Amino acid sequence: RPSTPTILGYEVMEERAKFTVYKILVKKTPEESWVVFRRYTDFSRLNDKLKEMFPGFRLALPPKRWFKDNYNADFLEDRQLGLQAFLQNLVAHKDIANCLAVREFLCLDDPPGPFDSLEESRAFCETLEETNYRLQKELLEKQKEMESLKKLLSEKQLHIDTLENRIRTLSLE
Amino acid sequence: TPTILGYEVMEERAKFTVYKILVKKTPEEWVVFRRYTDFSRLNDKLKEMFPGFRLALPPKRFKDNYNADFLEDRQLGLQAFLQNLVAHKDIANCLAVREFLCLDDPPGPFDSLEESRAFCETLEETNYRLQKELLEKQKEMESLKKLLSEKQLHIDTLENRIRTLSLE
Repeated sequence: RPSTPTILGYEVMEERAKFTVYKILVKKTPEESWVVFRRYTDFSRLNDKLKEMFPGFRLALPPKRWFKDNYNADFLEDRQLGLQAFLQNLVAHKDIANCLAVREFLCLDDPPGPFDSLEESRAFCETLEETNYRLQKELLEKQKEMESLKKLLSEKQLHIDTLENRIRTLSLE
Repeated sequence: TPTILGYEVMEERAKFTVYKILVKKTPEEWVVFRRYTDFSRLNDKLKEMFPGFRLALPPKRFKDNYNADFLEDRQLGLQAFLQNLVAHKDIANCLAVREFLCLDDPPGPFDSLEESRAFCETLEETNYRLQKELLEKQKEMESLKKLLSEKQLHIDTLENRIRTLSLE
């Protein structure tokens, strides 16, 4: 039942390719509080696990941008408001707010404190690189299932050819 | 036949591999830099437009990313790959191929990295494409699952029919 996670701000970081992280204030007890830094991608993956584990519940993430400026000020602030709404709705549900993946997302178990937070985010956050890697892996696995299916389809088809032979043969005899 | 000079690890706070490629068609004529990733993507497009022709090198990976031995084997595979690109007339004149080597309207020898950043697809776009593919292939797979159910039904029908004729 954690007090409303509140997004404090965002900051655009630079690896010579920019990415945005969100400063999320998290409060457990009105006295002690800590901050975690999360990329949009992370909110995404979370919501994905939520759609799986809670199929009877849908939560809202603001849209993706593949094309229009990602680092636009109006857009980024919009994106933020949307993320805080996402969080409020995230804790307002009882099963969800205590969900395992949620507790990991907010570090409600072993919070970093200051100075530990960039470390934790660096370990946790999936980069676009790693995300794309995952996507390739899935693409391959789905290729596997698809071939398995096509083969299987071929087999059933062969059985059908056989049965038709058996039918045409018996009809004339 | 354009010939590769060497390899270099370039970096914008994420490590990536570029290949410094000399490009000439019947020499007495420039330099282009190309990521492995473009060779790969191009190879995918080749597998699209030229389905009955497969060219060289299969995947890289989960292991040490920079391995000098692996580096040279990969490069040899790449010059062979270029060799295969020029060996078929159609491949050599394929749109994606002539655009790839800057064969349409080449920049000349000083413009190398500029064109390189301009050409390579950004990580955002790569990710968009990949998502699209994943969705398409799930659609296909679902249609397929359906098809298999249909075929199953047909088999049930025919078995019933043979049992029928059996007694008659």
